[PDB]
Amino acid sequence: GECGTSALSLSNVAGVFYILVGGLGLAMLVALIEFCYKSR
Amino acid sequence: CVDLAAEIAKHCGFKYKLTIVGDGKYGARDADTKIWNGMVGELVYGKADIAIAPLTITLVREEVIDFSKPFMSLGISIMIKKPQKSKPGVFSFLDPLAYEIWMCIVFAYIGVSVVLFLVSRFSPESTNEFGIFNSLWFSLGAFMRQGCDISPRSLSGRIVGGVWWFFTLIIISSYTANLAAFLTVERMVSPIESAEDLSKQTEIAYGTLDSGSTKEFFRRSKIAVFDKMWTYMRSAEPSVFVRTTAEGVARVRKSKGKYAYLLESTMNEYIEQRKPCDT
Amino acid sequence: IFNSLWFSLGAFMRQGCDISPRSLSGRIVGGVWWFFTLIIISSYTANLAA
Amino acid sequence: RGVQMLLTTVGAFAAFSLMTIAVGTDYWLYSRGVMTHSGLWRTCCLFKGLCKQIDHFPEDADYEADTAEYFLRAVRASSIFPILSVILLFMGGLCIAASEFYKTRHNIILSAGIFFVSAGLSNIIGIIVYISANAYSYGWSFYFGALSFIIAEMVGVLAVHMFIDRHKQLRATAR
Repeated sequence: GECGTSALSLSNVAGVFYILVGGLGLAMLVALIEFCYKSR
Repeated sequence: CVDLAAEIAKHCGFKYKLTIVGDGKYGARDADTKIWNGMVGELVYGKADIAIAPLTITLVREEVIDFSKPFMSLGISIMIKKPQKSKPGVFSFLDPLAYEIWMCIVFAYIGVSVVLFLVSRFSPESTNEFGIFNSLWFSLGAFMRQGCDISPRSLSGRIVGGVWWFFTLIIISSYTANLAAFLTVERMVSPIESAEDLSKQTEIAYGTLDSGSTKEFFRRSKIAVFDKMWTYMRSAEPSVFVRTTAEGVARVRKSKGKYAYLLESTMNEYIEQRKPCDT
Repeated sequence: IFNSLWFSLGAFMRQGCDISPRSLSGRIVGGVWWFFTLIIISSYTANLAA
Repeated sequence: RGVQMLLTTVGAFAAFSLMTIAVGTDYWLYSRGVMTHSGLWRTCCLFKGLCKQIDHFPEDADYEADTAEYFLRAVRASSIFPILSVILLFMGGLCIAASEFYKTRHNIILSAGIFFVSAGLSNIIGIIVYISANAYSYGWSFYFGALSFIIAEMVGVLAVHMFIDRHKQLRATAR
């Protein structure tokens, strides 16, 4: 036959960032306008 | 063999002489000629009086001369190259994930901290995160399992920090996970280490020395695996055979792990105790 | 209601909380809820490695 | 006092030019296919000494299962997020230099501060996109890009801090 471990997480979790981390800013953004809502 | 022979002359009381054979070979019967070479050529052809050397005793060698009782028992052994991975120091700590990952963690760290502070100071009388320092501190203490000290009250603060736990869980738990499974398997498994394994592979070549009893053993073997090994060695390209043992030494050393060498236990363990301690 | 729900999420995740019940009854709620957290996220973290 | 203006401007030109240079070269330095460097658009060898359009997000040997190659690889392509950081920073310095005169005590400084910090977020997120899609050493101007994002973040801290300072002056003198 010609056809016949301790892995190191590198970029699998990267997804977790580039959506959830994004939501971070989102949580502020509308809120910020929400803020200037009341002051308005 | 010098000291041994000296003791033999001591217990036998005579004059002797140390003589290296010309060809530097064990001795083999040239087929189609019935002619023995090497040290066997020395004794068989009456040119030497006795042989005291690392000489393998085989039936065919018995068939032509006499032998004493063997003094050192041994067997066939397999020599390869070895990967030497140094046990790291400080880096043993940050081992599991990656360093660039950590840099990104610093990034999201300072980012989240800052944004939270914007959640504090904007929209004017003061709250607890009124200062950048305390907010950063909150980010740290949340990242670790250490407790909270200042609970964000604003809905925006609460939601951002919420996301921040939705991060710390995965990241830290993942750390303990890979470190756990990483320090539980310390037995460094070799790529391939066996004879039948060498028969079941084709990447790493392997051969033996010429004019040696080893080659005789393989050519006379009837073991299926060994028959196949002979079948490959006899016709592999180029010749898997060498003229000197050190030739096999530097050959395997310079093979980048692609050539294995067969040899008896004695020489193998001897060179294994020698510099550069690389095989 | 908002602060309570926040105690809910923050309770679940590994983080603690500053406020804590004292109703001599809701202490049971927080209790059983913790005892749920341990098995759930403990099982999860144990699983993550492989 | 004016220290806010100083740190503000030096942050503007600092992180701005630093982000530009980050767009230039020295984003990934490693063995090519043979060693070379690349800045997410075109790699340049050491044949040797020339360059070639390297941001070929598609490569003609793959499977492209479902919205993985297309969406993600395309996202990393054309370097959208870091360019978003470029535009947003441009609005940063432009709107601060606008905040110089035409007083408008409250709205402007806060606004440019927000879009400026969030701009930093765009920068870091973009870096995440890059390191992600690339699946050995990094380019130096890459570190210049990250450091640009950081100094930007501090500049935003001083910004909002100055804004709430202005609030302190107004509400203070209000009584």
